[PDB]
Order: sequence, then C-alpha cells, then structure tokens
Amino acid sequence: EVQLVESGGGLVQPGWSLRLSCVVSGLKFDDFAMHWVRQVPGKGLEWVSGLNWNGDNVAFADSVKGRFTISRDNAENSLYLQMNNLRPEDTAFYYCAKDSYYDILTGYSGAFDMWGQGTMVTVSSGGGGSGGGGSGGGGAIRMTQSPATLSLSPGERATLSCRASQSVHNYLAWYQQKPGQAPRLLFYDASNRATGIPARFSASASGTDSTLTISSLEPEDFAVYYCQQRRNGYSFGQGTKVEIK
Amino acid sequence: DLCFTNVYADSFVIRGNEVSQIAPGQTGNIADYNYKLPDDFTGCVIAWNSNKLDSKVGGNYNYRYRLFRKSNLKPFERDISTEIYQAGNKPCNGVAGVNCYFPLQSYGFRPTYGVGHQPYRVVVLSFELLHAPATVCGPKKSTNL
Repeated sequence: EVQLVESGGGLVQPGWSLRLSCVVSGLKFDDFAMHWVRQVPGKGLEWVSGLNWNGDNVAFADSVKGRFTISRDNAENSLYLQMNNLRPEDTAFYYCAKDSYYDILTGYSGAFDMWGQGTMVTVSSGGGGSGGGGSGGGGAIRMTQSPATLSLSPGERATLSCRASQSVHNYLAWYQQKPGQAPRLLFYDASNRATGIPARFSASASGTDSTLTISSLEPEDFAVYYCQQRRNGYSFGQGTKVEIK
Repeated sequence: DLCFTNVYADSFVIRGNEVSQIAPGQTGNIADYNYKLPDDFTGCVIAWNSNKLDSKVGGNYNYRYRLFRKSNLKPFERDISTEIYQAGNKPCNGVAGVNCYFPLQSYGFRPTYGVGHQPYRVVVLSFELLHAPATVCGPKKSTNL
C-alpha cells in the first residue's frame, strides 16, 4: 500500500522561507499527481496546491499565488514545497494527497484516495497579521448539508444530503475524518461505491443533489463527513461533525 | 484582401465546462492532451452550443473523446489512436478493472445537463503562409463598369 510520509513542520518565525516534503511509497508514483491540502485547526478543509504526474498541470491557491513554489521528483517519489514571506495566518496542518484520476473532459482529478499523515506548521512567534481583502473565494455559496450537524447513536440510519450551488455533474467526493486519526475515503464520485466498502455505507448523486446513508451505526463510526467539489480551483465543504448524541 | 497559402479546418464537440481552456498555452486536459494552440498563431477557434443536436438523454455515445496521455500534444501535432491506457501498474489487458480506464471514452451526455455541461461544437481555423503562391484569396471585385 502507498505510504505517504510528510516532513518539514514545526514552529518558525514568519517572514523567511521553509521547505516541506512528502515522500511517496507503495507503487509507481510517476503515474500519479501529488497535491497539498490545508487544515485550519478546529475547522473545515482548505485546498493548497496541486502538481500533475508530469508537472504539466500546475495549480496554486490565490492567496499563495506568485510567492510559493511547488516541485516534484518521480524517481525518488517526493513532492516539495518552498514558501517565503510567511505570515501568521499560514499556521496549519498540511496534508499530501495522491492522485485519484477521473474521466471527464476538464482534466485529471487529484483528491484524497492516498493520505499523508499531515504535519503541523506553526508560523506564530511574532505579531499577528491579516488583510482587508476578502474577494469572493470564501463567500461562495457552500454546498449545503442537511442536517448541518447530526448527532446520532449507534444502530439506526443516518442520512446526509449535500446540495450544490452549481452543476458539478457527477464529481462529488464523500470523505470521512476521524478526530485525531487519519481520515478515510468514503465515496468516489458520490455515486459509486469504493472498493471494500461494507453494505451499510451507500451514496448516490446526480447534478447538484447527493445523498449519503449509513445504516446500522456503530460506536466507532462518528467522524467528520465532507462533500467535496472540483469545478475550478477546487475547495471543500463546511463538513458535518457527527458524534455521539 | 489578405490572401494566404493554406487553411486547415478542425471540427468536433466538447463539454461546455472547458470552454475557457481554449486559448494559446492553457493548463488543462484538453489544452494539452488533444491539441495545444500555439502562443503565436494566425487563425482562431469558434465554438457554439451544439447541445440539442449532439446530446442524447440516454447518453450521446456517438461523440467520444480521447482522454488520457502521458505527454502534452504540441501545436500542429495530431494524435489519433486506439489504445487502452494504464494508470496504476498495468493496462489490465484491455478490459475495465481496478484503476484501469479507457481514454477513448464516450461523454455520457444528457440534455438535462445545466448550462455549464452544455456541449459546444468547437471548430478551429488555422492559417498557413508558405512560399507557394497565395491562392486562397479574398474575391477582387471588382467594381462596376
């Protein structure tokens, strides 16, 4: 199986440069694109960047565009990030994700099929900084989850509906994140089952509406579930934190 | 009045999602793995919604797309082939299997698609200026007598 080991985290004074590494193992990494994704402590997921298997597809976050550099090596199976001009808002938990390629016209798809352990980078030793420019990337109509928060006991059936603002065709990803543990993929394309998934987990989707059913709940299946979209400069949903009632 | 030597016409249909990718030197699957329009070019591309004539409810499998490639196709490079693509480890001996998908994939159209997924008839006209006499000219009327 693919093991993804990250390194380069720790506590640093903002303003200088840092290097983060994700070493890949398990199979032919050359055929798969690699990606960086961000975790703000205690909230939802935010995407960082993505580099294709051949490096032809370069994708950078708007905030970090023009100042952060991505690179990769398919011989040693590594992905490198070099960052400059650090500011306190960059403190986060980074994850390297392996490619889970899809098949429609818009291109390849990089998502959370193979996970890295995630490493913490805390650039917070000086004074805080921010800006007054909100733009429109954070105010976009988020995919609405009904219910937004569901607390249920083991044994019954839980239904979560993800309703999307724009037509996402069939590409929606359903994701599970155990608190304090490595998050787990749930559903490809929100419509077909992932390999080895038991019968109690099911999901369906078409257009902008998606349903996720978890029948016969168990005490260990409480986690954070995500419905994630991929139109252009893909971003994540708000996430639903299902725990014990 | 500008008369040039040769003209090349290409025509096909793609999805309405990737309309913005048609430009000289873009990033994306279509911009590289089917054709890359050169940064410098004479000629251009015209696209228009050919949805109601090229979309089927059951899925217009007639229109297909070559999807996977390990390389970016250069300007004026033509890649038309029939080969099954290997992604994980093996091409799975020409079947559908574990992480083994076929590039020449039918779109799976639906006229129930939203405005974003409305396929476009996309054509490119390409100019060629060669040492040969320019014969593909425009009319020379002539005026009245």
